Amino acid sequence: QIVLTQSPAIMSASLGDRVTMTCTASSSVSSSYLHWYQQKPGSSPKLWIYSTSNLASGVPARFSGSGSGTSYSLTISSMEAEDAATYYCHQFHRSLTFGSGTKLEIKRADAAPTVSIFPPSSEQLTSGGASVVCFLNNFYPKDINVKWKIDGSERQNGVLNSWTDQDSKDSTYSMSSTLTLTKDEYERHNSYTCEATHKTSTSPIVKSFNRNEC
Amino acid sequence: DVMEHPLVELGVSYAALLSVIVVVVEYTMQLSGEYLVRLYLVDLILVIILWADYAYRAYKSGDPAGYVKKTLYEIPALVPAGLLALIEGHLAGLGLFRLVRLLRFLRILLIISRGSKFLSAIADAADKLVPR
Amino acid sequence: DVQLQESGPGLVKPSQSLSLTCTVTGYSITNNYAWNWIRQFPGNKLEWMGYINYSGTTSYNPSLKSRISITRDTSKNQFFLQLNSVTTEDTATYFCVRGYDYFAMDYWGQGTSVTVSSAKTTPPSVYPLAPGSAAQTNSMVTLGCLVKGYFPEPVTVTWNSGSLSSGVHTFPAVLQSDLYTLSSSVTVPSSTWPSETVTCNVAHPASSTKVDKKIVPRDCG
Repeated sequence: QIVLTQSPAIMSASLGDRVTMTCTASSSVSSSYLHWYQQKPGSSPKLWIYSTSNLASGVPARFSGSGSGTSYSLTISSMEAEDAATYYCHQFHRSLTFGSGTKLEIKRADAAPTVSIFPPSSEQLTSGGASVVCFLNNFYPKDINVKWKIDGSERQNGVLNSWTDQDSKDSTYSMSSTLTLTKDEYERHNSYTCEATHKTSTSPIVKSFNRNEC
Repeated sequence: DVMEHPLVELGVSYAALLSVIVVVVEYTMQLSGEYLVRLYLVDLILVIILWADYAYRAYKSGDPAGYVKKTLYEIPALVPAGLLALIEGHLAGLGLFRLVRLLRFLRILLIISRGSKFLSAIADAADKLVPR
Repeated sequence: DVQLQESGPGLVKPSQSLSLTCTVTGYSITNNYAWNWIRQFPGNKLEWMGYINYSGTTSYNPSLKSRISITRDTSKNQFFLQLNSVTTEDTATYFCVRGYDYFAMDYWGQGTSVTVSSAKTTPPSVYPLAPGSAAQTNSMVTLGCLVKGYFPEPVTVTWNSGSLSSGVHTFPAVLQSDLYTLSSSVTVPSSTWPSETVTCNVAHPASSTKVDKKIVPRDCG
């Protein structure tokens, strides 16, 4: 019935870096019942370390587990690309409970997003809808600020953002930001802008178009 | 003051047979709780009855110690079946499945041990009726 | 080689019962260990639901006790999950898993997605996303396709029947109001489009829908 809090929730490390993540329990847990699992998107979790420090069969020596009582940790002596995944701790006392998970990402050089804005298609307008889309592709780190400005004023209502998982090849992130309006709403304004502020520059990236010029 | 009254000799022998019947009922009948608990109580009383008899033959025959070391194969049968069931459940609840395995084997030994004493009982009964 | 496989409907209506089957091969569920059902929610939180061990005894997560039931059929070497009066929050991926010593989960099924919704099967509307080129220009060009209002998941998006696979980003779907929507972007050299045709292909198996949408440069009229 104890709660397992994992930290950090999300972390990034450069290939070759030492990596340590922690599993903190609300109450003392017996070392024989503390297990770790590794999971990659699209597949089921895999037993990784059992009873605190025993590596599962296929697990490379770079991994190790340690701890006791209310504090346990999983360490990677030297980070390899295949280690990027989410790790979960697990325990049993009166019942079975899982930790909140630690997502381990690969650190790479910062990269500014490539921003593109798209007015609603003529096909969608005829059907009475008006979605304005903005893509912010291949950037790093994932942290980014995206704002929509209509006739200069910021709008948050009707905005939905979606992020891809870190790319397996270039280790970057991409996201879509979609402003969904009704055709009537869309036609009440002229300028539509998607603005992105990212660590790579003190100057936001701004893409825009004027509806009444389409 | 050895209460070795023929009424006891009768019971000790009769307990060896019933003890085996216990295991069969446990294996065959799908007893749940109330009726299952009664079974284990009967078994417990039976094992105690047989518990005494064994300790007795132990004391006399070349005194204790020495005897037991020769009749170890008789110990497993003297373990109350309800005690193993209780233990197995507790072990499984803790996920100690490796131990559950061994406990399983101990149960096998208990069955073989009682079967052994079963045969002795019958053989002895045959002697008292038709001596030879 | 121990192997577990889950089966059952991937869709269930709210208020109704969710039922899944796990078929185990390579080991007998009556021999030893615990046989579990573990689910993972959309946000990826894992939750143990309960188990039935080799002897047939069951153990359940206290928060599900009044709604769940785990049973088994030893002759078929399968165990089952029944979760009653399901709600939107029971949407998740369900795993059948073996509990080894100390309940270490050594063998997991590949998992099955179950969606709890009142929505009916609806094909997606597919819209081409082409640039308005207001100071656009640069060595590359990004195009896209918006796929909205469909149910249930998933949809498959490809570009030029798959021949255009590099430079593609297909975003995870999101629920707008019981219906899913997503977009896919493709970036190609400026020499490629609009010179050459670029088409988004969208397949929605559940509705037997297959649509192709050509990305057209803001029409000449």
